[PDB]
Amino acid sequence: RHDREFVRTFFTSPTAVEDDSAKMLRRAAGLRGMQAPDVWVPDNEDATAPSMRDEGAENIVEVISEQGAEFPGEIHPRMVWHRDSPETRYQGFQHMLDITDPERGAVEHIHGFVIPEVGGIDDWKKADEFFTIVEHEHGLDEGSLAMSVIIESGEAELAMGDLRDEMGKPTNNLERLFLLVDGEVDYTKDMRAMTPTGELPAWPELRHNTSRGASAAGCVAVDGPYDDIRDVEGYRERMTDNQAKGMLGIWSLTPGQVVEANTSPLPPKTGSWLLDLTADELREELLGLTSYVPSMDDIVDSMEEFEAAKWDEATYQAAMTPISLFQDVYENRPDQHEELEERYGAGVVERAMEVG
Amino acid sequence: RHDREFVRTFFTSPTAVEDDSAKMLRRAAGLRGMQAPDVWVPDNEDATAPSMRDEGAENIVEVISEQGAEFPGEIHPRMVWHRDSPETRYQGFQHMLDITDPERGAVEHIHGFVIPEVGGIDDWKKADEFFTIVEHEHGLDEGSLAMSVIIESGEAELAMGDLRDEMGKPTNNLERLFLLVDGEVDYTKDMRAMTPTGELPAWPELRHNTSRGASAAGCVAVDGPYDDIRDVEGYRERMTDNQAKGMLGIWSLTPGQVVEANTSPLPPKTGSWLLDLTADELREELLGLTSYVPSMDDIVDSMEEFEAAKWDEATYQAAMTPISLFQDVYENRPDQHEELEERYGAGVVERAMEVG
Amino acid sequence: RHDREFVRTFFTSPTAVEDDSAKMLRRAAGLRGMQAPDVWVPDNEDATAPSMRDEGAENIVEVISEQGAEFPGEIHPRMVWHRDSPETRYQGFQHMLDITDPERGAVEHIHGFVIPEVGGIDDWKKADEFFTIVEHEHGLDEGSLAMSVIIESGEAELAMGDLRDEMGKPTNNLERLFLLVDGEVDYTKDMRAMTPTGELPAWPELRHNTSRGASAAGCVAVDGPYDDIRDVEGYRERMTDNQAKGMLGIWSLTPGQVVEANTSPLPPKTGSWLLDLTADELREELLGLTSYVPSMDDIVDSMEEFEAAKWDEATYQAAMTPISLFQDVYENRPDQHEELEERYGAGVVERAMEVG
Amino acid sequence: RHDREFVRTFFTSPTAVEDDSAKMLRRAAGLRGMQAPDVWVPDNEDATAPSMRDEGAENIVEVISEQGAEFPGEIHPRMVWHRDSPETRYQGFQHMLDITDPERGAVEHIHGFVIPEVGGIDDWKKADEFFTIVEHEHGLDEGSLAMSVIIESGEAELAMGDLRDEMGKPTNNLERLFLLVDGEVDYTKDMRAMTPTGELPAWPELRHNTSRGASAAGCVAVDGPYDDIRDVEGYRERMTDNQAKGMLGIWSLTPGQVVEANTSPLPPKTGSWLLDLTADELREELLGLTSYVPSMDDIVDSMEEFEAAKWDEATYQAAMTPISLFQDVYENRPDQHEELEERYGAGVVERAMEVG
Amino acid sequence: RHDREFVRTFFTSPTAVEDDSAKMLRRAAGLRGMQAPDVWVPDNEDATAPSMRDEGAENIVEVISEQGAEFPGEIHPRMVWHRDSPETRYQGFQHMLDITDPERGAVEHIHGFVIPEVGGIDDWKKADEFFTIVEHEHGLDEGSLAMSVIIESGEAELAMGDLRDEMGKPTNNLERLFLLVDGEVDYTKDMRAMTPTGELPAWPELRHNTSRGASAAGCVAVDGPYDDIRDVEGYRERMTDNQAKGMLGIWSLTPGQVVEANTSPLPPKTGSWLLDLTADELREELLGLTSYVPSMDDIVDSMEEFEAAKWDEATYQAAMTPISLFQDVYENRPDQHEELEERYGAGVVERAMEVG
Ligand SMILES: [Cl-]
Ligand SMILES: [Cl-]
Ligand SMILES: [Cl-]
Ligand SMILES: [Cl-]
Ligand SMILES: [Cl-]
Ligand SMILES: [Cl-]
Ligand SMILES: [Cl-]
Ligand SMILES: [Cl-]
Ligand SMILES: [Cl-]
Ligand SMILES: [Cl-]
Ligand SMILES: [Cl-]
Ligand SMILES: [Cl-]
Ligand SMILES: [Cl-]
Ligand SMILES: [Cl-]
Ligand SMILES: [Cl-]
Ligand SMILES: [Cl-]
Ligand SMILES: [K+]
Ligand SMILES: [K+]
Ligand SMILES: [K+]
Ligand SMILES: [K+]
Ligand SMILES: [K+]
Ligand SMILES: [K+]
Ligand SMILES: [K+]
Ligand SMILES: [K+]
Ligand SMILES: [K+]
Ligand SMILES: [K+]
Ligand SMILES: [K+]
Ligand SMILES: [K+]
Ligand SMILES: [K+]
Ligand SMILES: [K+]
Ligand SMILES: [K+]
Ligand code: NA
Ligand code: NA
Ligand code: NA
Ligand code: NA
Ligand code: NA
Ligand SMILES: [Pb+2]
Ligand SMILES: [Pb+2]
Ligand SMILES: [Pb+2]
Ligand SMILES: [Pb+2]
Ligand SMILES: [Pb+2]
Ligand SMILES: [Pb+2]
Ligand SMILES: [Pb+2]
Ligand SMILES: [Pb+2]
Ligand SMILES: [Pb+2]
Ligand SMILES: [Pb+2]
Ligand SMILES: [Pb+2]
Ligand SMILES: [Pb+2]
Ligand SMILES: [Pb+2]
Ligand SMILES: [Pb+2]
Ligand SMILES: [Pb+2]
Ligand SMILES: [Pb+2]
Ligand SMILES: [Pb+2]
Ligand SMILES: [Pb+2]
Ligand SMILES: [Pb+2]
Ligand SMILES: [Pb+2]
Repeated sequence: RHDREFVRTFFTSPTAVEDDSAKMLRRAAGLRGMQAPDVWVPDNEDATAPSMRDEGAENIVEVISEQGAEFPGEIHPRMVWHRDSPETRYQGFQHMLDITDPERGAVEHIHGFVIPEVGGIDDWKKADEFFTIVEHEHGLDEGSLAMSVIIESGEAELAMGDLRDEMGKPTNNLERLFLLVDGEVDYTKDMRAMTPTGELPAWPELRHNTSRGASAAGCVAVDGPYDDIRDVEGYRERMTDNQAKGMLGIWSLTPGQVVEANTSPLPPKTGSWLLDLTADELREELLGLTSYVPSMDDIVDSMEEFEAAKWDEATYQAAMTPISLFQDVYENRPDQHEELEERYGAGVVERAMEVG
Repeated sequence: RHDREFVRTFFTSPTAVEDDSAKMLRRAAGLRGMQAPDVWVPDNEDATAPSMRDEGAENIVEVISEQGAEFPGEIHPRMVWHRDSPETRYQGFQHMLDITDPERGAVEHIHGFVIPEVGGIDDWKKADEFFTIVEHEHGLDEGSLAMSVIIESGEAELAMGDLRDEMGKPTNNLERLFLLVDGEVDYTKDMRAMTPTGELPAWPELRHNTSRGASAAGCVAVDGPYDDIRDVEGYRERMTDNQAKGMLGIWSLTPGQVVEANTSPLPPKTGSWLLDLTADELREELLGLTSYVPSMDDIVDSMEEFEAAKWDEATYQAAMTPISLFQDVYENRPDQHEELEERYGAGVVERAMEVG
Repeated sequence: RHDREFVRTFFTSPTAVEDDSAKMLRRAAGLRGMQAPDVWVPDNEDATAPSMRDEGAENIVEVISEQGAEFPGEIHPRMVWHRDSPETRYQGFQHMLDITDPERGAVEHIHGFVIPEVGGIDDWKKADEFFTIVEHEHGLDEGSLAMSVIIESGEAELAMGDLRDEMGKPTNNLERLFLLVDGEVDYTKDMRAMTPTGELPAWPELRHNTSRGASAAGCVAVDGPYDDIRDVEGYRERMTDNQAKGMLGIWSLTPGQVVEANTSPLPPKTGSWLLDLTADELREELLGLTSYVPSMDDIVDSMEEFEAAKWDEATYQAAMTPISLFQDVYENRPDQHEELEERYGAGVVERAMEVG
Repeated sequence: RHDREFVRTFFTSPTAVEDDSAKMLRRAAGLRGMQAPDVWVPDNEDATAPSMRDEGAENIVEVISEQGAEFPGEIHPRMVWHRDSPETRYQGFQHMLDITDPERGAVEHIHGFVIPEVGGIDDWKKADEFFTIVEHEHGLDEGSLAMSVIIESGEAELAMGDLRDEMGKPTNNLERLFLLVDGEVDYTKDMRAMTPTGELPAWPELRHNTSRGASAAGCVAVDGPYDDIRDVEGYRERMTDNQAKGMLGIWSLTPGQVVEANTSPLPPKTGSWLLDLTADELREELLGLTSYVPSMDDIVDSMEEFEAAKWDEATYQAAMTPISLFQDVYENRPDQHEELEERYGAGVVERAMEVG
Repeated sequence: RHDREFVRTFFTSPTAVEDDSAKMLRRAAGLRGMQAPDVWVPDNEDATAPSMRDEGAENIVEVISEQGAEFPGEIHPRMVWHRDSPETRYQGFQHMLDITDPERGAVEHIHGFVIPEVGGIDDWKKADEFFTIVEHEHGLDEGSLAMSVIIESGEAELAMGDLRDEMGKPTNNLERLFLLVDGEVDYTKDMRAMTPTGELPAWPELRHNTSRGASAAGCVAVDGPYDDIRDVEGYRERMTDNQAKGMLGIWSLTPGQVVEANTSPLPPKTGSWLLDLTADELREELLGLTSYVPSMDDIVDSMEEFEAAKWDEATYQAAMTPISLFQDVYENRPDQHEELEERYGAGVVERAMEVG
């Protein structure tokens, strides 16, 4: 259905940083060769602060208009969307309409849009309908804008199961679907999962399911952000694990990740047989080798700080899980207040209840 | 939809032990603090012998009437049910009707009921309809009794996929759904699985799927019984694995498990950094460290014993898998009788065929 | 629904080898005891060269007519089929019709047929309808031919979810379904997966899902080919892993595998407790212990060879994945041609583009 | 699926009249020959006053036990049921359970039960489940009690469309379905229809749809009560119209209707060619020829009377339609009170508002 | 989807009359102008005796090869098919395959095929799959053969409701659907309807429903055979009634009907205002004005005759309805044998029971 049968790299850039707010886009747009992504995603949702998103959409039109023709990969900006926020949906749609105004010269270099936070199949149809309306409002060919989604809810994971048959209904244009991209960060929160370090679970079933959804429906599966940018070995191992599920693309957050991800699924240059101090302040190998499990006090410290500063929003949300749980317990189990105060001291308890 | 946004512990108690048959309930009802469950489940199904289940339902009304007001958690007794037994369904429904007679004073302290052995979504609706009828027979608010299910069949696992949309149909009241609880013990038998030791498979996909079903439908996911009560470390590791799937509650079988499970998902009191004889008859550390793989002779010994005594019923059923398989082979492969007798000796063979 | 409640072994034989083309069948038909499969599958699809498949179907009728009565297991030949090839479907159906001509004496010893490469549930119905027509064309009892399928697509994996309810519709006879068999080889290609060595991924979710589909629908789950015939230990470990998912049967490719698979799910003869040079050119233990990761040059060498000879077809297809990917990249990323030539040298590049 | 391929007559009898309350049943049970129905329906729902329905169910067991063996047609008593009343459902189920106690000797002469007021297909399943439970509670063969439904809601009319496929699901026993019977009286009220005289609309589409539902699903279609017992010509014309839709059975309310309905679909005794005072107080031919359109005053008179006496309940409900409408208008259109009082006088208005 | 946006006339011809069996086809093929149909249907099903249908399919290839190029309308032969006969389905498919052999020169003048007696939507898919296989077996363009169906069952009428969404599924090619044609003759029997004269009911709902199905799915609605060929006025009135439902085409059985039907939906040549012996043996105006209602004796006479001669088969089937009903009554109501013998005399009764 789409020109790229495989996509190796899916690279996001912030659209407006709060200087030239568009600086990140103009540089990403100059990337070439192995450093340039099969798919580049100017990112008007999680990569860009919310107060900056209207300037972000302006910057997307400015840059793609100016540099879009020369970009060697395909361009699919990510808009705002949420299955549970009609205001967010309408926002994304308004931005899409602006960005594709043919008089501004960007649309002709835009292959499609990425829609995050989608829900059940009826939510996907609402995004599709916006695509169709944008196309008709600006005289584009029907179906010419590809839609890609980020799978970051239980709901969306289940929705991939019924796609082949829903896609063929005549009341939608969902043949425009292109990529199915996992969003482990938000999926973790939607699932209310938690780990001692805050590292993301690996969610091998999700990735299996997205790979399968993609092959059943004629889409392309892509894995989510691997945000420990220094862990080049870990990134490679994830990509290899993914390739064994038939998920041959991955999200990249830097141009070095892009190079690594562009190279990983290609056959090696030479064969190999497998069988059954030292520097100085380069002992930051130990930062690589360590991880920290925070206490209640730490998490509450951190949150209090982040709330006053209002750790990015996703870190804050991840912490909110165990804290929301602590607070549900405290509200509903008066019989446990004594063991809890004794467990954490009352300083912390009452502070944990103020957080959120 | 329900008051408890999180549930950490789901603790079952037998309802009639064959002295005061209700003794286990009266003590469980006195538990407080960290030893008391978020959800307490007086258990009229697998925890209670079948000849005792009618006295069990009487005991549930006596105890909850007498001690129910003071119980710090929520009370959700488990009734009998089976997707393939209309008599069992009707039994559970009769017990539910008795237990909730408002003149007996228990119902006002009962938040809902737990229904085991459910099947496809149409079986869930049959349980729901019984709830609705009980509510109307006794003037309770419609939807005031929460329903929780145990997922212990392939059928039920698949049914979670279609819940969001089935729940909204006007011919049911399935918005009453609260917990989705895995039942690994019976699920193992429904799946006809088997292990060399008889240890339960870990069934990570089931737990993933139940976690996902819960987040898609507004329910709460809970894992099943960890019956090796001495293996406190194993219990903790399972809980941690679960938390990484977004399954933050677990079944508890003793008040010590309850303490462990009540504490596990709470943040630690202090931080930690991670990196890449001796006693005497306390060498029962070796019982902890060992496991035994039985032979055909052992299993048939055991079964013959258990059948004469008629190892609990679930152990017997687990054994029945390889034995049923041995017997299917023997009935259908006369060409294999010689290698089989030679394999086990004829003593055993003919005994294996009498078992069942 | 079917006579065999359990099936341990599913053993395929080529139907026409290009001497007596039927030689493999006549020998397989003589197997007895532990060396003989619960289910024997004369294989007219992947085990038999395509130019030989019409003689294959003749050989199936000759041998089963001659030796079929004495065969101790059940006989279910595999026909050609493909969800995306109407010509292949019609071929399989024509062969089935010939094979079951009651005047040729084979049908009375044939329990059913195996259908590979099935897709969504509507494709399964197309196979079912062919069964029904064959039955009526030859006066067989309706439903007397069992249908077994090979699950080797994402589509088919998803289709198992809706089977219980689709099976009961009156417009089909899908109660004839017997085995659900995983086909990891082709499933790997349908999923576009790849591994460094070319070893098959383990696909634990697929096997979980097929086991679950089987228990939900009254079918029997069977795992796919373990083609490293020398790795007897690996075969045993896979069977044990499978048994823990409730997949108690497995495909066997030699009579020794048949013995191993016939023995594996039976209880051991004696108990066991578990706890927490040397020869000469027998150093082929090292062939067992090694594996090779090929380079681009190797893969392209190999393919060029195989294409000229036109490594079996499935190996060729597995290689086609990374090469198809390399070629999609080359066609769409002119900006990457320099780093690619430098990576592999231009000899290889232009050769990689000729392959396919 | 059922013994009677055609059913001509469906004759209801009250079960307890408030003397021998069972008198009507004992006589109906003696009917023979053309005066006896293909299907006799001891009627514990609309034919029997609600305060009498528990004695009604007792009378059904007494009479059928005593006279049931000799009855020449099939016996299918009608139980209470309502799609919107869980208490009514449970009542019907309790009565069914009592009536079929095999120790009372009625069940062996009962072919099935008639369930009125059914809704969407999920409500039909709730009735089916009660049947299945009754069968298992009393050791009857599964599926031996036929279920017949009365179609008297929009919901039920739509439900016939999806029956063939819902009937085959393994979670129900709806193959027990036998008759689909129109209930024009209640259907009229469910549809909120009204006529100037109070005569029932003819509802030709309903009858078409029920006929079609019956042929699509292997059931038998039957039309509803023709309560103008003296209008023998009208009854014949309705039966002829019905026969032209493939609805070959009809409800009968007297033994004379039974004779007429038993005779109508049989071929005439001789052929016929078609082409393009007088007595005295026998001028009650004029009662036959007239009908009366009541005024608001009449209807309110009547209702006030009926409410004080608390015209049967169905007449009262039919009147409630225009009156409910008048009252919705009065509550919501204060701007219309003057034209309304002038239209009816205020005597009536304020009385019309007290009615209901 | 298809070239003809409207179809006025759908004219059937027998394919082999038992002289030149193909005589009827060769003449129909010469029709031109107003006497020639928009759609001509060489009819290998009900118009042709069953013993003649294999020569019929040969004749279709001979004539269309010889005269097909010059035919001014579109050619869509009707094949045999039945929802409940796998042998009939396979027959139709075999004939379709022969007829479209491109080496015989007919296919290039064949626009599609007409499939009668279709059932639920899954039966329509079975016909579609045969089309797809025929296309691929002979190198035709996929979808180039239009499929038209005859709606002559309750099942098929209900199936039109779900067509838009089923048509878009990727496992079928049902976008090939062209005409939806009512078959009142067989639909009458499927519905088990009956009239005093044997005239067909008008079935206005069916026609409404088929018209609606056609507009919902992008198909064209056509009414069924009006077999009283002399009643030119009646034919016109039916066509006008149809046009008011949006069913603008009708079946034609003679070239005069073709002229009438070709002219009816065209605007009149001049305007008109509407407002609120005589010959000799031309008194066959009375045959036009009369109709005969047969007795039991007549019908049984007739059937006995027709059975010995074995009134066409459809007349015989129509009679079978009341007779099947009489026989169900006689088998099940021994209490009615006396009134029945008295009603018809025993001569007739026992004869009525031998018929069938
Ligand atoms: Cl919303
Ligand atoms: Cl959603
Ligand atoms: Cl993919
Ligand atoms: Cl059941
Ligand atoms: Cl079930
Ligand atoms: Cl949860
Ligand atoms: Cl295809
Ligand atoms: Cl498919
Ligand atoms: Cl899944
Ligand atoms: Cl299985
Ligand atoms: Cl209700
Ligand atoms: Cl309803
Ligand atoms: Cl009928
Ligand atoms: Cl059939
Ligand atoms: Cl059908
Ligand atoms: Cl039309
Ligand atoms: K579409
Ligand atoms: K569309
Ligand atoms: K994939
Ligand atoms: K609901
Ligand atoms: K409800
Ligand atoms: K969860
Ligand atoms: K079926
Ligand atoms: K069938
Ligand atoms: K299984
Ligand atoms: K059923
Ligand atoms: K059933
Ligand atoms: K209405
Ligand atoms: K009918
Ligand atoms: K299609
Ligand atoms: K298609
Ligand atoms: Na490019
Ligand atoms: Na509490
Ligand atoms: Na055997
Ligand atoms: Na009888
Ligand atoms: Na033409
Ligand atoms: Pb939501
Ligand atoms: Pb997001
Ligand atoms: Pb695929
Ligand atoms: Pb602090
Ligand atoms: Pb079951
Ligand atoms: Pb259980
Ligand atoms: Pb969610
Ligand atoms: Pb022993
Ligand atoms: Pb496909
Ligand atoms: Pb294959
Ligand atoms: Pb099961
Ligand atoms: Pb080379
Ligand atoms: Pb309602
Ligand atoms: Pb009613
Ligand atoms: Pb039918
Ligand atoms: Pb008055
Ligand atoms: Pb049928
Ligand atoms: Pb026909
Ligand atoms: Pb339309
Ligand atoms: Pb005669």
